[PDB]
Order: sequence, then C-alpha cells, then structure tokens
Amino acid sequence: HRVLIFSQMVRMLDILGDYLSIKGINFQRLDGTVPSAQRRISIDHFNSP
DNA sequence: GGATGTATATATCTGACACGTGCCTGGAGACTAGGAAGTAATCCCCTTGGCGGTTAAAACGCGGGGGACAGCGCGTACGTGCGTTTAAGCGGTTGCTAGAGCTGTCTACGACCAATTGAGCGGCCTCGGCACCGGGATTCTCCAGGGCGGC
Repeated sequence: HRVLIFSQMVRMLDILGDYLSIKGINFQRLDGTVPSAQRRISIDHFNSP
C-alpha cells in the first residue's frame, strides 16, 4: 500500500517529515510553501511506476 | 631664682526640649442619592493558521569615484598677565504708594430645576452633470467602360 497523509497545519507536516526522516521512509511533501514546478515534480515522482 | 607650658575648674553662649495657648481643620457619626458594578442581547472587529497569484520591493554582487580623514603649514585671534579705572556692593535718607491681610456689607451673577422646542443626525427624493444609445450629415475607397497598341 501507498498512503497520503493530510493535515491542516504545515508545522505538523514538518513534524511528520522529521518523523519519517529519522524513521527513514522515502516521503514526498506538498503544501503552500512548495512552488508549482516542484509540486509537478513531486506529483510525477509519486505517480511513476 | 624667674618665667613658660599644661591641666582642672567656672562662667557664659547657644541649639534643643517641653510647656502653654489658640484655632481651625480634620475626624466621628448619621443620612441619602447616584455612580458604578453586574447582567443579558446584538453586532462588528480582531486572532491564528492556512492557500493562491501579482508584482514591485528587497537583496546581492561589482565597478568606480566621491568624500572622509590624516597630515602639514600658517597666520591670526584668543589666552594670559599686569596696571588702571570703575562701578558693584553695602549702608543710609525720605517721603509716598502698592499690596497683603483682615473685617464688613451687599448685590448681581451663576447654579439649579421644570417645560419646551428647535438644531443636529439619519434616510428619501430630486437635480446637475456625466455617460450610453439611436439617427442625420460628410468624406474615402473601389469596380467597370472607353480608347489605344500589338500579332
């Protein structure tokens, strides 16, 4: 399985990103701080076979 | 042997403590009215954490020259000291007037209260001016016919 995780706060997204960084899980991220080019890059990277 | 240095005692000066007195202002006691605390309702602004898109401001780098700063010379203007003058400072005259303080009288002026009403705040209707739409007058580009030339 692959999982999306939705949050109302981007600071809680930072907390989960650090949790997966010390945990060691390949994660990708999207919020309002990420510009549209890196958003397109991340969505295409997650959807690649 | 005479006079000088020094110690203890006595009279006088002076700031401080307590006693006395007035008086007037603060405190005690009582009453009352209203200022403010509390309550409920309504509505609008502010808080925190986000997103999206524009864009002009902020940031960064680099070249260069204008300006800040240091040094040096110089000459003038200010400091310093002394002798002389002068006016400030103190004490003094001599009267009159201004002003603080106190007491007294009175009157016009402002506080206070009730009734009234007319000037301030909000909305509604209308006009002045600006703007949207329809119709008439004026000017520009174009398609076709007539005449001339060539094989």
